[PDB]
Amino acid sequence: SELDQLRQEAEQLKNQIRDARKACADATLSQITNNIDPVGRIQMRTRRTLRGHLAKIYAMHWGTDSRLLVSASQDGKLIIWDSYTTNKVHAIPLRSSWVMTCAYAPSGNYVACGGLDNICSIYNLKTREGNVRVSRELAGHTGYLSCCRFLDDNQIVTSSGDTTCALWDIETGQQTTTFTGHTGDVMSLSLAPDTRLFVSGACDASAKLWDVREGMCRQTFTGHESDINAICFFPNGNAFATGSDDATCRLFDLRADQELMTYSHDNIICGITSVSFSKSGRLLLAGYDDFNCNVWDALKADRAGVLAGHDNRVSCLGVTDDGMAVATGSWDSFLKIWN
Amino acid sequence: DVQLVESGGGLVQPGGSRKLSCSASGFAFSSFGMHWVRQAPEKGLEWVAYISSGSGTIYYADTVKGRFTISRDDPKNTLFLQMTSLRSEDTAMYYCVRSIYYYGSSPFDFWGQGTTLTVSSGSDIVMTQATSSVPVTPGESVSISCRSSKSLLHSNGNTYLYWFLQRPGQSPQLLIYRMSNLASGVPDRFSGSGSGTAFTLTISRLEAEDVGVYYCMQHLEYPLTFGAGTKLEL
Amino acid sequence: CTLSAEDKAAVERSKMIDRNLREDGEKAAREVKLLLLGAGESGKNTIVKQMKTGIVETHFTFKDLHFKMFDVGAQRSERKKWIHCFEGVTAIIFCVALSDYDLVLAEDEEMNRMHASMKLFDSICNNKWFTDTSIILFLNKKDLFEEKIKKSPLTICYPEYAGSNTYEEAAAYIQCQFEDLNKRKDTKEIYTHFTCSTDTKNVQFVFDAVTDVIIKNNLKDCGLF
Amino acid sequence: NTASIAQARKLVEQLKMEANIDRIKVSKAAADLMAYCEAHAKEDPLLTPVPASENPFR
Amino acid sequence: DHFLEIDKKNCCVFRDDFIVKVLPPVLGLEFIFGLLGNGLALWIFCFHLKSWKSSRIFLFNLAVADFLLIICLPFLMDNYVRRWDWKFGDIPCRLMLFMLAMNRQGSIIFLTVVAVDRYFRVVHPHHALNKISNRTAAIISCLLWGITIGLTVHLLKKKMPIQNGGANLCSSFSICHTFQWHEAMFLLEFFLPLGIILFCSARIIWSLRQRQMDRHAKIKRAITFIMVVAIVFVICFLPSVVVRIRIFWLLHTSGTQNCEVYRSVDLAFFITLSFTYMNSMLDPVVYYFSSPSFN
Ligand SMILES: Cc1c(C(=O)N[C@H](C)COc2ccccc2)cnc2c(-c3ccc(C(C)C)cc3)cnn12
Ligand SMILES: CC(C)CCC[C@@H](C)[C@H]1CC[C@H]2[C@@H]3CC=C4C[C@@H](O)CC[C@]4(C)[C@H]3CC[C@]12C
Ligand SMILES: CC(C)CCC[C@@H](C)[C@H]1CC[C@H]2[C@@H]3CC=C4C[C@@H](O)CC[C@]4(C)[C@H]3CC[C@]12C
Ligand SMILES: *[C@@H]1O[C@H](CO)[C@@H](O)[C@H](O)[C@H]1NC(C)=O
Repeated sequence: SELDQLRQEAEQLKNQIRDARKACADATLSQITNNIDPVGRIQMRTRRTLRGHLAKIYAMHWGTDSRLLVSASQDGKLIIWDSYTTNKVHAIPLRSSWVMTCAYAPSGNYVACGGLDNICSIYNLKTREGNVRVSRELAGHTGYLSCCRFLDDNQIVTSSGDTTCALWDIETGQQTTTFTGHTGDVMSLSLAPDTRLFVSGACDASAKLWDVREGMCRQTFTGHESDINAICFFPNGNAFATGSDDATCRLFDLRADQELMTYSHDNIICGITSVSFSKSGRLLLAGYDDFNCNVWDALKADRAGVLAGHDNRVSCLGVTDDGMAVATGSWDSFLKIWN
Repeated sequence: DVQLVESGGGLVQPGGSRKLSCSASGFAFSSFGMHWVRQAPEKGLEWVAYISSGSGTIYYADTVKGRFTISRDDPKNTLFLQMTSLRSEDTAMYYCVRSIYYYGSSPFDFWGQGTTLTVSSGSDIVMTQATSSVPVTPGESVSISCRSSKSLLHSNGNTYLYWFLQRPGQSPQLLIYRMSNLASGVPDRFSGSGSGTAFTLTISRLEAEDVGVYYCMQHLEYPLTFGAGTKLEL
Repeated sequence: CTLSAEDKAAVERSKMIDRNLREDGEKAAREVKLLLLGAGESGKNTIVKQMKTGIVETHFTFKDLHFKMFDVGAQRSERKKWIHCFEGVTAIIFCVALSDYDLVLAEDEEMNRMHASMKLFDSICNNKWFTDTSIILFLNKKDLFEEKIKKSPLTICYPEYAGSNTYEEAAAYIQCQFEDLNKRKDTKEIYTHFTCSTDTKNVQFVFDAVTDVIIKNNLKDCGLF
Repeated sequence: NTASIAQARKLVEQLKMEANIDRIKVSKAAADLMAYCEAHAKEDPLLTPVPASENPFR
Repeated sequence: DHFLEIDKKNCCVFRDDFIVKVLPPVLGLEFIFGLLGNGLALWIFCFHLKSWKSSRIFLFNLAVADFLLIICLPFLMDNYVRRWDWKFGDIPCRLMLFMLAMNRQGSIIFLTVVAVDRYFRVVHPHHALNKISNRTAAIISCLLWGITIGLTVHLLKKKMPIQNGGANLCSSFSICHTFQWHEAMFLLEFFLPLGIILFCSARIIWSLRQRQMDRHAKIKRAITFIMVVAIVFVICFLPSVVVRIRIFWLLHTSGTQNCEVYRSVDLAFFITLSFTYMNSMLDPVVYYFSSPSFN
């Protein structure tokens, strides 16, 4: 039987990978960060409250100018906010109201959204007609589209619930690259700062690091006991943090190919919806199902602070590119800006 | 394409009443605030009236206030300028101007072709251009300077300075909308700068396509005031 | 105050957007959101045609009441990752064919379509997001179940069934088996209706169940529920 | 059911290419992350709050 | 003997010892429990509720009317301990009487509004009245308050007290043989809202049992408390009305001569008028603290 021999070879390769990870570990992150000063208590106050959504907010994305937001709620509305003045720049009605994710282009010219319609819709913000119109609808995913991230004005990587990540060309609307290898539904997506690699967390309790231009999984990261819902690179792009339903956040290294630290507390039993890093990467902000966001010392696994003030589950998180503020979206149809 | 077509102009006896229409096509007319800007045969842009989206805000120039009426009908995409008691200083070519206002928007971006109407026989921000007509060699850089009585820099960091180029026999177009921001469809050889009350507009590698009258307009507060107009010759 | 002309115009645009969002929300609040569920293509299609690729939107109006019916078929993914999107639906319309009690699912060995429907109903009814959501259970194809129960007894599906091979008794037993999966009988109620291939009163039954749900929502809004 | 051999070959190929990866010691990993955190600690507004004059969300 | 001209009208009043022996303790209990209940309920409405709807607005206005009717009870107690003697003056008695009558009528009006609101919740579920905004509820409530003010401020233009035999009389309910708007308002504010409330409650019960919705336990609780509020309204406002009707019959038959027969009906009227304030004391328990969604 060749299948039994190949299963044995796969088990041997997994054992070799585990042994390499174990022998490559000498001193944990906690053991070397215990000699550095803690961040103390991080106190953040709600500076702005963005009202206007009438259903649960499922996703957000900050602009690269650190002032413009896009939010997605089950109203079927993509609202673009001026976070400084709490002004609604745009209100984009969606054909399908079952939106799970929204992205904002780095140039600021486009927004994306998607969800249970299995379609990533690109919207042109800066048109000559003065309205926001659908640039195109990206079809080809057979499951719900759970995350999308713009690479540039013409490239976008979409996470989906068909256990598949996809890279798209927005001029042609075609499937440029398909990323396969996940067993469970891919729920999260994060692009590297150089936008050469990206990580995706799925429902198989596994995180995979992909190469955009090669279309293959380079490394696979395990350690979670439940479905990974959130993922985010470290600001230098050498590490990333995941958030899952087991009330634990893990930090993984790309170069060490191993988990570095777990961010869990005994009083936390609910799942984690969103994971974001501060500008320096010292603070790890995680949104939970128990209605508040917990700030974590990313180097010491210490609860630096709590962002409480949402009456429902905090579904989405985002730190501005200048690190000035963090915005929390929640199922109570509200967005809050914290400093 | 975006198009604004004006109608209703003509020869009018003094004290008469005429109504101007501005048919809009190719853009979402309801979401745009709309301006009326007239230009007398002495070649000077003058703002007349403004109506916001939803007709919630209406402003008039002090010389037409209570005497002109601006209105819009969004179902048929038409802008109206109901004028009564027309006097000889109202003899101008009226432009219907398209402007939208949000963060990062580019108001005054599209101007209509204009309709010509002929009449037979203190606290405002003064906008000043020192040079009214200067000759320029094509292929060489030129600078057009503008000054304002009040500082156009606001507390929010925006300097509300607009640069318009009006080629001979053409409607004005927007080049720079907030003192530095290049407009859409205009070349990168146009650059705006300045601070406070002093302003400049640099045109490196000038071509015959840039020949016209250059106007500086403020949008810090109503009424919107234009410069006298710097004309480039040769 | 301390705003420029462009700032004031942007604020006015934001207020126009706020108003338009408010009429959109008021229009959406009067619509009835229905989540259409069932094991495979059993009775969803005939129900959809009687009322009127990811999620399918079905719109129909009955007695000046607009209905939004969502079909989550062909969404072969983990339900728990997207079933919370329908937490606020008015009711769940569950379609179960009555004639597939002897059929095999053809996906697993010794797998019964009726038991698959029963486990799907158990997962949906006892879901954490549908604690107070009423279920309009439809037992479809009662004519085929009429004509095929004589040839094939129901005991091949339920070994504990000891009743006679009559349509009424077996249908009552089937309905009892489906309602026994409800572990939250103190906070939700299950509406069971038997539909033929061409049944006209299904829309009226849905309207009555939705009206009961709307009465309950009105009472909890006024503090009586 | 002969198509599962191709999937098993793909899985063992993926495991083989994932195994042959140069890995740095986790102590070096901790060193680089601490160095990045300390090198950008002053320019982190959330970690070190800026005065109300420099806060756009005042 | 007891004869007294108030506004040049032939009539008579009484100062009974049983007033002193009954009214102060029952009004003390009514004030203490109604004050605690109404203040607590107002606290939850003001702070604990997140976003209250139109029905909660009507319930808040009912609580406000009940609280304002309660907080003028110590003055009634002070008038009652000294056997119908008012020692406060001209303007405070007019405020007390006007405020008592106005908040009684407003409490009744908002009970009727809550009953009709629940009628439209149950009997006409898809009606546009069940989705009115907070601004519409504000306008409707302001109009109802203005109606109550317009119907009640006739008490503020009356020269008061009455000072019969050196004893200041602070009462808007004097048995006098002249047709008055105040007595007609007293009878109307029972009989017409009684009919509206009974019709609404009966139709709500009939609809909840015709749709077989009464099988639910919480629907049983709602049906029970609808019956409770109807019964509380009846037992709190019927006795004073029937005693006032008996007074009307005595005035029609006997007139204002030999007032020794009016003493018993006057005493009974004031004892049964205490039940009106008992209604406002019991209103929080049967309206807000019994709501499952109420914190
Ligand atoms: C007598 C009377 C008075 C009155 O002014 N009594 C004085 C003490 C003066 O007492 C009297 C009597 C008769 C003759 C002389 C003096 C007031 N309201 C009413 C009503 C009423 C019946 C229905 C409604 C609703 C539509 C349901 C409202 C009111 C009926 N009778 N009535
Ligand atoms: C759901 C809400 C908005 C409906 C409100 C309509 C009903 C309940 C309101 C509107 C006008 C009100 C009436 C106005 C006038 C009077 C006369 C007064 O001496 C007794 C109460 C009574 C009879 C009020 C009862 C309640 C009332 C009928
Ligand atoms: C719109 C949202 C914020 C709710 C607003 C509350 C409104 C609807 C309610 C709550 C309290 C109410 C007030 C309570 C008391 C009085 C005194 C009375 O003599 C006149 C009416 C008036 C003034 C009511 C008007 C309506 C009112 C203001
Ligand atoms: C009051 O009584 C006097 C004396 O009998 C009589 O003249 C007068 O008409 C009466 N007035 C009324 C209103 O009953």
